Amino acid sequence: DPNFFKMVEGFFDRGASIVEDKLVEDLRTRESEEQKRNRVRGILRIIKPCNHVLSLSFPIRRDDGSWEVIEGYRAQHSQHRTPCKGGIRYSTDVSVDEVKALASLMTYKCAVVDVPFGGAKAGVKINPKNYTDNELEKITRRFTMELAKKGFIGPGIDVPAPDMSTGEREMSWIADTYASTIGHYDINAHACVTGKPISQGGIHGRISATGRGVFHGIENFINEASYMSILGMTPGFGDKTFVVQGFGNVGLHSMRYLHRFGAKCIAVGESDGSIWNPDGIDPKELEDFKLQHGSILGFPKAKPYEGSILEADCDILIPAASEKQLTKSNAPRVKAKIIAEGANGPTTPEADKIFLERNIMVIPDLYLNAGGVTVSYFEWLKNLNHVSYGRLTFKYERDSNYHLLMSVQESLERKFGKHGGTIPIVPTAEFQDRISGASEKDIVHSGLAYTMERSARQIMRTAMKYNLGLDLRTAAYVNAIEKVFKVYNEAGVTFT
Amino acid sequence: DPNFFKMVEGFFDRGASIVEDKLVEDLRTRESEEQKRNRVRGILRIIKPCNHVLSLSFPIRRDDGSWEVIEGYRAQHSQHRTPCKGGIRYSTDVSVDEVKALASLMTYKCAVVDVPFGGAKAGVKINPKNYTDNELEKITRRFTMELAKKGFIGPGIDVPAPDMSTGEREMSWIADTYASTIGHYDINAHACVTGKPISQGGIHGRISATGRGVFHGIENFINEASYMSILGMTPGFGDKTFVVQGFGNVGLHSMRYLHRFGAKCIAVGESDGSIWNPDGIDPKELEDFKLQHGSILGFPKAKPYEGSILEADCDILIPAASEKQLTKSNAPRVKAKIIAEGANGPTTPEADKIFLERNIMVIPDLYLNAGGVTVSYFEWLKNLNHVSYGRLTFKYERDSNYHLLMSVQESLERKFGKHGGTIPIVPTAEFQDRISGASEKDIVHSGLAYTMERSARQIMRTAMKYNLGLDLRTAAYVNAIEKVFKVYNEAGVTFT
Amino acid sequence: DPNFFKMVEGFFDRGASIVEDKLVEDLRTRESEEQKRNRVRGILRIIKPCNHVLSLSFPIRRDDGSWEVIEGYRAQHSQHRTPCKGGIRYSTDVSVDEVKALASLMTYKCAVVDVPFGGAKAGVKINPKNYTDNELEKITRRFTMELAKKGFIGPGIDVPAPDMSTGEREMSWIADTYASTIGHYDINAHACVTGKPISQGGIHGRISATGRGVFHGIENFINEASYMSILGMTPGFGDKTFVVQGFGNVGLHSMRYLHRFGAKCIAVGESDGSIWNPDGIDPKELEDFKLQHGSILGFPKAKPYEGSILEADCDILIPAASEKQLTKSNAPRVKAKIIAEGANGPTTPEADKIFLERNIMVIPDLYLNAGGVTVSYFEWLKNLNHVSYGRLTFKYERDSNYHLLMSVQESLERKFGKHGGTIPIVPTAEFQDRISGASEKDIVHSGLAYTMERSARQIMRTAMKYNLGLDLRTAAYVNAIEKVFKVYNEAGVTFT
Repeated sequence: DPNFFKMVEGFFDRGASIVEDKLVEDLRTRESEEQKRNRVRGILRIIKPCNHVLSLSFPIRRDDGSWEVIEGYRAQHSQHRTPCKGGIRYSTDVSVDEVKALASLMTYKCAVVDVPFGGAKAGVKINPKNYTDNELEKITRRFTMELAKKGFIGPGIDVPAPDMSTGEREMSWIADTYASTIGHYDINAHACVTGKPISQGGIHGRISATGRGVFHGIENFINEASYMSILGMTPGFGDKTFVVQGFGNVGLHSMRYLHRFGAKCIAVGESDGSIWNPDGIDPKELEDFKLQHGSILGFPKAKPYEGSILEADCDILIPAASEKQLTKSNAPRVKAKIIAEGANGPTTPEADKIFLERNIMVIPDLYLNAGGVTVSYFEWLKNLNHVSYGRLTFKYERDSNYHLLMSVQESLERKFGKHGGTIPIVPTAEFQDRISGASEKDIVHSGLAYTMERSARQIMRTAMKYNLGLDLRTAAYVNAIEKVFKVYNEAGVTFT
Repeated sequence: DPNFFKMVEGFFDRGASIVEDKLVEDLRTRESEEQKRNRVRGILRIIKPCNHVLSLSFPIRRDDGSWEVIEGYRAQHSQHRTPCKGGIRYSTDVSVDEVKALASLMTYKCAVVDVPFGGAKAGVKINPKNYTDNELEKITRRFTMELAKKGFIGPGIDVPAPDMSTGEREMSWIADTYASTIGHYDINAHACVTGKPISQGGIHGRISATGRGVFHGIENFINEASYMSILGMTPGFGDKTFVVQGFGNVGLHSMRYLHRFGAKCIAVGESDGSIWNPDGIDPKELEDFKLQHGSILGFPKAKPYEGSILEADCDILIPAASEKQLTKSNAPRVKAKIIAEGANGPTTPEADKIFLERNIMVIPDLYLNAGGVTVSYFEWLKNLNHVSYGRLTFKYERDSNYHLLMSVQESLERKFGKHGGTIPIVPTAEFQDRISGASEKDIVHSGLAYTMERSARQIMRTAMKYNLGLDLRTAAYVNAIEKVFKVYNEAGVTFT
Repeated sequence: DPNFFKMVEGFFDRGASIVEDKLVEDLRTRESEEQKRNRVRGILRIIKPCNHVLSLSFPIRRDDGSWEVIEGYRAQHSQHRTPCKGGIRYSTDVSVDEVKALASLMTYKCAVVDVPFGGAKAGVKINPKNYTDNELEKITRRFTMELAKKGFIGPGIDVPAPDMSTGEREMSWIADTYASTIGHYDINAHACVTGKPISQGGIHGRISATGRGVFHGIENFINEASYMSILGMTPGFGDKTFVVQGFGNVGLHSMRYLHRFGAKCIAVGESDGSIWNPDGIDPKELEDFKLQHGSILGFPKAKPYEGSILEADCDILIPAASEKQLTKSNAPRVKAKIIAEGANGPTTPEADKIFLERNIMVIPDLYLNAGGVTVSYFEWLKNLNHVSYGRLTFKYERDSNYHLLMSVQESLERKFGKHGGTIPIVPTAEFQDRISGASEKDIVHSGLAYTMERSARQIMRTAMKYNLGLDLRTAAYVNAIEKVFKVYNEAGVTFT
């Protein structure tokens, strides 16, 4: 198996090239001055390498009065779009190369869903398990101060975020330290990081963010005829059946919305055993089980399905867990026609070829799980705005809606000696709930849906542009590379 | 009678305690590590004391070439939420304790209506009457410079506002001085203060702001069954009758909207005599009278009601004037079942008990007159946005509304050989006015309504949460204390 | 006994008036336009009141996981001269009035010795004894952050310093916190406070600073004929005999230099008993004793002198301890002709009159112990310079000195068939030590001496200017008031 560094490096190169010819030709060779347009492709070579990478060593006084000196890293791949956005990982295996790689992905991931940020990513070579929360707060804050002093953390410079290793606690600590030290004068000091609790400037619609992204990503393609044709999908009996490997936030939430929209969750997966049931596993129940006690293991109404759920027969298989699960090994034995990468990097470059060869459509991690980045862009915006979405309009809207309905009523009653007989004024219960439950998550999820869709359409349009097939992944990176190149293109370097 | 310092100090303590137990238990004792959660209640002790208080002495050269050295104060209760928001009072009785007290109230008042600001408050020990406008401008600007230099006036630090003693002139002077000196480089320099004239960045819907707040506050409770049951309200004959003590902006405007919605204004009050009329005093008229000449005294269609209107028999009595009017003295002789505190602090802690005992529902100053703070939050926002609300959408909306209606028409005419026969396209006159008069105040008032309501529901939910009765006041402060504690809770102190 | 507030307030007023007439007349009434020069004395009224006073309340988490919320204050009397300079006191009795008062003194004290700073002073209502060093570091740093955020601690704004309650630890903590948070970008961040250890940017010659000040202060007057005439001093047998009440840094060091210059230390004092010996107590010994074990109590070669050393018969009595020791009570029974106030405020306003009446010359605290402020001005300077005094010149100088001597030699040998016979080249041992021990303290002490002297001469010149007698104290405050008035005078207020 390869390493993200090489995988992404490859993903990049592959598209960089595909892009090269087209990009130069019909696109800009129009005015082929000296035909040295092939030389102006120097943009791509500037684009590829993660621009700046900071490596720290800083101490914290462990609770037992002793001194430990922690080491961490933070790379900012591109500032072609201002606040570099990216997570912070606390794990003993984080490496400049890991960070260097992921930071790259992030710029491409952001471009795909049109999020105005450069990619960045951090790692503090630490094992949270080995530390008291007090020591964790100390590490995060000291880490922040350093990040802040060398230009790797401000609101308009770099805006970190959690990673499976970190969370809203760490995010709150960071925001706080920045806003009380280095960012004291900044009116948007609290925008220095996203992923914070609601009480500290967080945005509603955050947790489910990543899941809905998976949901909407799969949706946009699954309602696409052409795509579903090549797969023989949109079946009369096959219909909708999904197997979710991994039952965390994303896997959990994916199972929820996929289901809420008429999909049958036949089998769910974990780190221990698996589960099965052709009749359908209910999201809520399985959720409450996993909450009421440890794993989903022994879920009543669940036959302990044994074998890799990856092998399971279903239409859509969502690896919402562990890196590279789909490999050349099991790739040829998979039964699903759609591989929606809920997890970051669950299929190896080889497995891709196999799937490609046997027409298994794999919806790319780059696009599929970019829903979280999408909502973070919204938090940052929330932080800059200094107000929650819909705070000033919900009521205004409620009023106008009612006016529309009352106008239908009044106009219709003018076609009778009516005065209270035709009652449109009454909104559907569904609209009634919506009305009575107007809140941020609403606006947030709308934006998410709008981005996931507008982007799906873009990725599709490029597949064709670049005549790629069900090779959504390279269509994606290409879509991104084109975008990143464009910003530079309408500038340059220093003669930018 | 007590002093706000003690009153508010008390109000605070009372809730702080009620909150303590609950807050710790089911809420966070879940993970009672060392059960030293009772120690983490140190948050409350940090919360109580007004954080910083600045006291100045600065000179101005009185018009007669002489030098006077004015003294003033500004306290910032909490920065747990960034721009401390709060007024500036010019009166010879302003005191560090007064300011210290009011600044506290402000943080709680803001939390109640979910306005993201810490409480702050100022006082310049001066009597405006004794000074020429030129001297007032000099005092306000010099005051501002000082405030600015010690961190008590920036847009992202502290944003002052008027107080009965000060107004949009002073507000304009301030904004101006800050924006031309200390705030020269600030793109939001004009957000340093709210309450400014429209031509200087003010917001429309400001004046009536406080009145509508009173209106909506009373409304939310008056349409609440359960509440009105305990009072025997929502009467078949009693219905709606209010007596407004005090006829200033707030009292004026309260009388207007209460009335506009079917309430009978039986008697209005002033500093001189009073007025009466069981048949109903019209807001507009009484308004024009008070404008055309001095007091409402001798209002035609008004029998000079003599006695304290507080004693008057009506359903709702709104003290929109002088501090502590309802005391243990007259408390037991009041006839109203609802005491809507339009004024800040019109009922003493004792009178509260009496009312409580005899089921008179008193809607708290903390919540009831927070409508002004609400609109100031909107001004500040308008200032940051650099645009008036609805500037870019009114037309877009007008268009879509018309499309909705034209779609109803077209769809309905497809159920006939119709082509211009069924006319829904015609909006109700009411909707027609709304359409033709789209402007900021609209959006502003909507936001106000949305906040007053969402908060009323919150206050109600906590009353029950804490099993308080028609003790809306302590339910309020509790609601606030909970909020303020939460922000700290998801942070700390230094280990914040 | 009165309180510094009133005492200093008085000291101020007294001189303010003396100054008024003269200051206006021959000095500026030259061009008596409208003769409203008496109105331009508004300067004095602006001068008197401590300009700004900040009062905090901030928490620290006491070592036992609990939360305490500490309260402190910092007043800046005048910014007529930029960095307000002033100490920080940790004691449960610090009060806005105390701070307000002392901050005033500081501006006058600084003016006297021509130190370009406004007076400021702080107090953290805390008892160091009740806290662990870790808690003290927390309090000092948090205190600093607050001070920093409201404009009461930067290098070019306000530069705190120790007070008997605080010291170089606290000073280091402060400098450090400022330089790592709020002052991160400041190249002179470390100049935010004086009194720091040498390793953190401190200056050499600091500890003894206050003592030498006392020494030089007494000296300048004691070598003054006219003064010593009125006292019958500069005696043939009486000569030099001093009694030092209080044996701390200042009392210790005063005893040292007074002695080193031919003064007989007859009796030293403490908090317990006293000591006596007409033959002379040796500074070093008494020093080592007080170090080797507790108090000076039972000093071999010391008869436990019992009674107030204040009553002791000696020429010069230095109260280098406790506030107001010399009162109307014992004033008339004192035997010394010179009262050199090593301590801040050791004689009451009444006692002054008595001494005045009986020609006891009291050298004012304002001037006499300003030696420490003097050296702090030098630390701050050292901090701005980014180099130690004499670092670049000592060697250059050594060289030139040797050239001077070698030129004397060579020139003298040209008046003989000499070549190595006349040897001036040889510097006196004393000059040899000086040469071989060249270091900062040298330059520091020189500056101290130069200031103490140039100021003594100034104070003397004003005594006469204002025809004051051996009323050095009011001559001092007058000297200061004149200075402070001049800076404003060549500016104004806003029309400054």
